[PDB]
Amino acid sequence: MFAGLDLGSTNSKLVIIKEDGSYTFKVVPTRYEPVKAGELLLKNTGEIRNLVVTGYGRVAFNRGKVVTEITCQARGCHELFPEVDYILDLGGQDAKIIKKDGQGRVVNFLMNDKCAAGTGRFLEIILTAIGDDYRDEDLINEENAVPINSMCTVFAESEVISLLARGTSKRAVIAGLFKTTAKRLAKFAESLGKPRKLIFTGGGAKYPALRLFLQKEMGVEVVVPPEPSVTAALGAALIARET
Amino acid sequence: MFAGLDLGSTNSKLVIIKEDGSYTFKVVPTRYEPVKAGELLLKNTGEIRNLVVTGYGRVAFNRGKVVTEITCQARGCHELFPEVDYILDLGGQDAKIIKKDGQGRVVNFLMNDKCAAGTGRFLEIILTAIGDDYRDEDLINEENAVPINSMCTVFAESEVISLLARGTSKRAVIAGLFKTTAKRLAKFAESLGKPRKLIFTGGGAKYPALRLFLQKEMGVEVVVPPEPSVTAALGAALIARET
Amino acid sequence: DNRELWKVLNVDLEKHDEFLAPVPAVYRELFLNRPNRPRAMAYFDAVVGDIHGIRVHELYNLKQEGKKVFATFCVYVPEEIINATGSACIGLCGGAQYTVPAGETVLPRNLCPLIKSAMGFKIERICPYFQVADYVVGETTCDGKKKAWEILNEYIPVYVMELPQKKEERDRKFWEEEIKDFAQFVEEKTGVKLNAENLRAGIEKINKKRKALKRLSDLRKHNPAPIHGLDVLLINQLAFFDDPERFATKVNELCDELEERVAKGEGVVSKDAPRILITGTPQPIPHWKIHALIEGAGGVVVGEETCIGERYFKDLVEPAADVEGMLKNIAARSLKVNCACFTPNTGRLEDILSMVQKLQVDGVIHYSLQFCQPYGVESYLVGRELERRNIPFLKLESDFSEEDQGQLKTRIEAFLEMIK
Amino acid sequence: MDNRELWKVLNVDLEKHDEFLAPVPAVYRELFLNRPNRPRAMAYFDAVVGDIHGIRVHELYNLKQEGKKVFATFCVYVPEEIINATGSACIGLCGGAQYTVPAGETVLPRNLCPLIKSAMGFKIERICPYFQVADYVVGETTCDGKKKAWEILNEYIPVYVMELPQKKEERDRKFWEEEIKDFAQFVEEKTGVKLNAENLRAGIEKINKKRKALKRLSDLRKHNPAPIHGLDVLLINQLAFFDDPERFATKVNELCDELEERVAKGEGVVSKDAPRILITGTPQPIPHWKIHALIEGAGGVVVGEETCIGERYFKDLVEPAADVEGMLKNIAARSLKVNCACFTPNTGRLEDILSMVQKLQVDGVIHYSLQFCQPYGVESYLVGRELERRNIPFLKLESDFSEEDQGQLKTRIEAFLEMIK
Ligand SMILES: Nc1ncnc2c1ncn2[C@@H]1O[C@H](COP(=O)(O)OP(=O)(O)O)[C@@H](O)[C@H]1O
Ligand SMILES: Nc1ncnc2c1ncn2[C@@H]1O[C@H](COP(=O)(O)OP(=O)(O)O)[C@@H](O)[C@H]1O
Ligand code: SF4
Ligand code: ALF
Ligand code: ALF
Ligand SMILES: [Mg+2]
Ligand SMILES: [Mg+2]
Repeated sequence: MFAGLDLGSTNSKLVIIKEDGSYTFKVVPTRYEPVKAGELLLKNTGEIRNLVVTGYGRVAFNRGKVVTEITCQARGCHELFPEVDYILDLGGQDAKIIKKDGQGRVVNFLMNDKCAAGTGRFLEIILTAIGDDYRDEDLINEENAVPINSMCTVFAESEVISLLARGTSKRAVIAGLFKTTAKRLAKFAESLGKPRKLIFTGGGAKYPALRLFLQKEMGVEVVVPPEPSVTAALGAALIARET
Repeated sequence: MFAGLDLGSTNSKLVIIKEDGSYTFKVVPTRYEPVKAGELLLKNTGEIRNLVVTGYGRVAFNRGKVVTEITCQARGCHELFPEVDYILDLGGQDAKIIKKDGQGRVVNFLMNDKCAAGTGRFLEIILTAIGDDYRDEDLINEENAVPINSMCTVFAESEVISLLARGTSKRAVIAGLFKTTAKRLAKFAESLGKPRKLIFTGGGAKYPALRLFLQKEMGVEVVVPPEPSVTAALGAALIARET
Repeated sequence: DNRELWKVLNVDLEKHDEFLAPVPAVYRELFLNRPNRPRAMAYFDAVVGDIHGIRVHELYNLKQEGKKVFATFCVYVPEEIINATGSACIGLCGGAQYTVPAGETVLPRNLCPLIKSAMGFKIERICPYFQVADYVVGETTCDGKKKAWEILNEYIPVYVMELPQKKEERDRKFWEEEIKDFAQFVEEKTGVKLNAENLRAGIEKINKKRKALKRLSDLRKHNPAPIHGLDVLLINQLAFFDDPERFATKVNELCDELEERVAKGEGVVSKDAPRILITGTPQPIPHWKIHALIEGAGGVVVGEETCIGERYFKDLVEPAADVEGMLKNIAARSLKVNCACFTPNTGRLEDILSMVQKLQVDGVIHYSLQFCQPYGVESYLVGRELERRNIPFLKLESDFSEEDQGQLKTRIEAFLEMIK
Repeated sequence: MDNRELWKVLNVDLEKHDEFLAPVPAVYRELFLNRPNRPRAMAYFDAVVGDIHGIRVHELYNLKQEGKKVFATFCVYVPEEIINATGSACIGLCGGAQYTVPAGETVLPRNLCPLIKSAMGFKIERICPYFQVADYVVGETTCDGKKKAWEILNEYIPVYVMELPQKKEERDRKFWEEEIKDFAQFVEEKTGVKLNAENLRAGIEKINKKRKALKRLSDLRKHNPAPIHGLDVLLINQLAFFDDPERFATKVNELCDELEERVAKGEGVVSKDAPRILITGTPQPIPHWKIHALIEGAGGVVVGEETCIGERYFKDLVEPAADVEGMLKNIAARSLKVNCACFTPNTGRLEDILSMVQKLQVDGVIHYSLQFCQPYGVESYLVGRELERRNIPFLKLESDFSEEDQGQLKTRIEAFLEMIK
């Protein structure tokens, strides 16, 4: 009945809020074609009264109210965690720190600088290459979390190559990447103020070691939505209904 | 038999030269584990009387005489083209421009700066992601290549996401990436003096569009070895024989 | 005609065609197809349409008459002194990504695009203005420019004015002496002695151009905004290339039209659209991207706190009866420019706060070019002060590559959404 | 807990300071203590490193207890001579550590020179006992990043900004003289010690002596086989900015004596045939040892450093003058001899480079400058071009404080060493 479509760089997500207040969600990879991904997600949806479209593909989708992922993520996370004012959203190309008020509206925000683009996609890529045929639970107390350049994914990739080229463990490099990212994202998530508590959402929040390292660095509790992929799409759907 | 083993960022390559002077080669992906790849390569090759190891993995592979990929590349390219003084080697992580003399000796060289790292791997990643249903026939026929930022692969990825997000054709984007990569590499291949003739080698020289676009930017004759992947390994093998 | 002129200037004709080929389409999309633009934009539209034509013919003809063409990159170089002799002063700050790879043949890639692009224009022989120039006047401002001049001097004679880094009494005297040394240089090169009459006339000509641009800036305080900011940016950009007398006449003709719009409460947006102040680095032609994205999202840019903008035209030279006094007054005028290469630079913050109030701004977008360290570093303290005054603030950076639109749109539009 | 009690009194963040320090002994062990053939007289400086935040920091604190002051500086242009004349201390706090870079980036761009970001971070995080004990920072108007960073740093510790000219003509020389006289007044005001002929000459002799000892060690590296590894001399030049000038000079001179004995017996640290390397470019503050460690671990020996932690620091001595006015003028002229890339043109630096290639019997020049260092980054073009015209092998490197780009730097350095074999 009320639809929010989040056409992200990496994944496209659809939330449908029905008349009874319940909702359903679907995720599909964007595959660099958000128009196709949105049509596919809306396939067989039913009769929609209002649609809000967000994410990168909002510039191209030829119907729906357009709203940025910043405003949608604030609104969606507010539905889940009204009592927490700060949101860190890690996607495939952007990082966002957002501060929302008691109504879930944006009080302030900050996105990554140009040199910090692509963190999530780099994590996705390098973890697939050097595997993680271990389980997340083991990176947490690694003795050697070798420090890796925080500058950008180009510099980090260089160090990954040299570190594995000389025989450093796969796990130790994996642990090192998560800790460096967590340390950078911890500073990032303080940019709008020191949160008493932080919501960590987006697909990047689905790396349990990243959340644990971030929480240790920040020194406050980090809550993750039950499905962090779809929180921005939920916000879009809520805006669509409100509209 | 004299063996050259190039344990690179992206691929590991083996050249074996007999007394005849004929040679065989073998190539396998490095998968971030150069030692494994070198082990796999050397198995069942028959006993080797001399070995030169080059590439990122050269130290960790505790066998043979270690020689840098700059010196090996000049050697193996000298065998094939003794009359061409300049060599552009594009691999997965590094780009290299080499000036050698009439005897094959390196007289000067230059490798990419830090922000120019990873050009080759990015092209592979991107071509995969955008696939190429398209034939390589086409990228030369592209009348609307879109110029893509030449700073680094982080800024280039950001633009790729923006262009596809708004409906730019993959062909326009792919053609633009090669063109921009050709333009930067052409200027880069002149850092040591403007060549009258250029050797273009490495795995990067296997992209047909990059060859054509590079030659057109250079404005001079470009020659590509029969097997650009293995010319550094051939150099190592020619050095194992000489040493 | 144009192509024969470019040939005599030794322009690389093929690279120049390649550089200019995409520009008409962009201008069509960003300017000509945008509705409700003032009729008086027609002059400036025609200048862009022949951007390397009639003005470059004028400059070439001035040289055949014995006059000179001086190329500058900073508002601190005294246009008044050049124009006094009847020579031309043009500003050639780069704004094009096309020439950046050529600039990187001799410059670091981690450098301001403005510098790299200008260097690439001269190296490839792509720009008829850079080709027709006799001299470059550089200045010791940012690190990249200072050190670039040493390299550029191999391609074209560069005279380097030493601008100091503070604005104390010692600094003001130092700059006075630099201005008098430059005056002598101009005299030598042109063979035209400065006297009271021709220096007064040069001051008058450039004050007239600044006054014109100040008149246009002031009209933007009205609600609804009578003109889109992107059109004003274009006009401020062309100030650096055009004949100052004609340019001032055409700007003043536009202002007359805008006054009639104001009188009738007509504007290019509704009164509820968010009014945006841009602050940071100059945007040389054709670096239109940030204005275009803001106003395409429904904002209206109502001022630019930049040197292609307010910092260029806000301060006029005070008159004096003799050359000595006029030269002191020309030095003082330029030192009113609150550039981030000065320390401290608190006056710039005061300027931003004053503009917020005079222009009734709903949000401030601080835009600085990638690797511009003076404005990049200074953006921290500017943001901190605007925050504690509860002025919405968005910090943006980019380079001349046009295709990072998606990233910039999300940040801009989230900001506009927030301040509504 | 004598050192931890002092740090607690300096409001050091004790937790982060231990985590900063925890990795260093293993590095030092690996790059210094376990390295063979080092002079016996390295024992002093090895001891300094071993307690890098103790003895000296205690001395500085005790100096403040007596009413003297601690001035922190970031550039060789700041006249150590005037500070020392009053009895107060001068220390150089250029950053050399990745640890503090994220902290510095809370107030600075990430694409800025790591030297600046690391120093900013040390102060912000309260990591550095030297920065915590310093009374004042003296900042200079050199590169863009430093000049604008001072405005931010002043919120944490008072910053006096000296304005250095950007050329070296007569008007610039007079300008710099006036800035030195302004600075002298500032030091007199903050210390309560009016300068006079006695204590200003005394201050000059004390720093001239330190500079002279460093010059002496530099000249001894001209011998073949090299009597000392460049990494040990880098360390010494780094510690010159922390240590007591008099004690430091004495211990450098003791090292030179031992090196003369090495020269007298043809004793060296490497073979006759190892590549002899000149480093040129930006200063390498402690503990930024990477480049030297990589060159010399690849079989080369660094035989000179054309940098401000190196030759540019100690080449020029103050000339004597009879009165205070003449000594201030001479102090000003000494520092204006330093050929930093912040000046235009900077042709002296290129003459120094050529002179040292000849005197130190250099086989290759490695131009190393820190990422986002724009003055030296840009000037690198003309420098390499003129060394190319003179058939001097030349390799341009760049890096930041992150240690794990070893693989990339090794291949570049080693291919250069192979090229000049
Ligand atoms: N199992 C997984 N597979 C793929 N990506 C994952 C996985 N776990 C976490 N991620 C992270 O999720 C990111 C995408 O998150 P998402 O919020 O959908 O991105 P966007 O909204 O930018 O399209 C990837 O870049 C990756 O870092
Ligand atoms: N069909 C292909 N598959 C993979 N890579 C290819 C192909 N064609 C060209 N390449 C290019 O070759 C590069 C690998 O080059 P190579 O010289 O083997 O690298 P290295 O020596 O650095 O390990 C890849 O990064 C890619 O850009
Ligand atoms: S390579 Fe890294 S540091 Fe360099 S410009 Fe790109 S993102 Fe920034
Ligand atoms: F669409 Al994204 F981070 F790239 F949310
Ligand atoms: F190993 Al490579 F380019 F990364 F030759
Ligand atoms: Mg997202
Ligand atoms: Mg290779």
